[PDB]
Amino acid sequence: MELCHKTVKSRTAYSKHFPHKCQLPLGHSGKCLEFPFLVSLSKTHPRIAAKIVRDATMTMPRYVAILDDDILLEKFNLDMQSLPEITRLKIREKAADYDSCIDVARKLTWLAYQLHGAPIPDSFTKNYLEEFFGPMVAGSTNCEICKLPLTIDLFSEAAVETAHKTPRLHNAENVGFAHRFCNVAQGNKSLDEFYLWMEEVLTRVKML
Amino acid sequence: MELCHKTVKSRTAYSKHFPHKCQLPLGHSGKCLEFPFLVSLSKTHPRIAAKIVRDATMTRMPRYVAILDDDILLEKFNLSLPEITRLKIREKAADYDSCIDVARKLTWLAYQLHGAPIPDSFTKNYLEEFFGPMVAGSTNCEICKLPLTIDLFSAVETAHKTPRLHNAENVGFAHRFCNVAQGNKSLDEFYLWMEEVLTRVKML
Repeated sequence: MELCHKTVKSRTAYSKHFPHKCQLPLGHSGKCLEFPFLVSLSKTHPRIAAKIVRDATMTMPRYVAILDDDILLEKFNLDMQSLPEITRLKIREKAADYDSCIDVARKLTWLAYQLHGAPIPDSFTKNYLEEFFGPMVAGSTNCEICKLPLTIDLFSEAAVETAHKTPRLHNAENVGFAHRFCNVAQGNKSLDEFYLWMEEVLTRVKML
Repeated sequence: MELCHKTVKSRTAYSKHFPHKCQLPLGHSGKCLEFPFLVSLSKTHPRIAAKIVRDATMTRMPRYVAILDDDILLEKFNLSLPEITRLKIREKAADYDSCIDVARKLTWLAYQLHGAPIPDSFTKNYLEEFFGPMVAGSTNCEICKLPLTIDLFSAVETAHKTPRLHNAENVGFAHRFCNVAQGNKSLDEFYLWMEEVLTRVKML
């Protein structure tokens, strides 16, 4: 589909200098929204919707953490040169453009409706997300590391976190959900490196 | 062997109520010392020596202090706080003797690291008495099972094979990655977890 992309009215700091964008279809029979695919979820599970937005959008916003020092200082009043080297480094480590952050939000909502125990999504949400990522398959959502089926009750606050299959890549394809344990075990390795690692370790331990 | 164990002079908070003990062999000449097996290392690798002492004795508060109850903590040590700091301090509590044991084991491991300096005869003979012959480059990640190098100590962490067990048999070194990965699982549970993970991914 083609998206609205019209500027969404906001009282956000970012909104004073940059636009939040309409994510409704270009056609669009109402008021223009940033997170339409989350409306039902916000109605049924407020903290899950909010956690999806936060993990998709925040570190300050990831699409602010990508802006250069001059723009931070002048338009947001952030003197990066004041902060110690390490916090500048970590801030940059979390950077992602605006569209990517929204993409991630969409992916995570799509995964969430396929959790065991998930609410049933309305037809708009279902069709909109399915258009992006394919048919929803009930109960298919697993830990990206564990490969264990996740239940929505886990998201209750955590025990579940947002995962990046390959380190430092913030887009729809690369994200999912993971047990806290599995997510911290993976650390700075990609999935394939992590599995390869486990394989070598076990080989070694089975020797002697 | 038989150990000195006479009180060692300290300006420490613990020492006003409990002793620091000589760990030289009983009837030693010279002054009595708590960490004799570490003086040589402290000369060339003070950071490593310091890490060994911290990991063996500390939790902020010593492990052998944290094995004492709140009443003695307010009375003897004059210490009332959040719960996830309190029981978290309780978690890693161990007897003073076990702590020193851990320090011995860690030093014995350190002298067997690739690139390790060579121990002096006192240190070598003393530690080998407790743990057996040092063999060069034998020190491996407790988890990875790969050989460790001394330059990793600029990372490496002290590992516990079984959680909640601070003794010589149970401790070793581990790459930072391997050690955080293990989290709160024993070694066997961690390997078993890996096997389940690989089994599931090979099916997909």
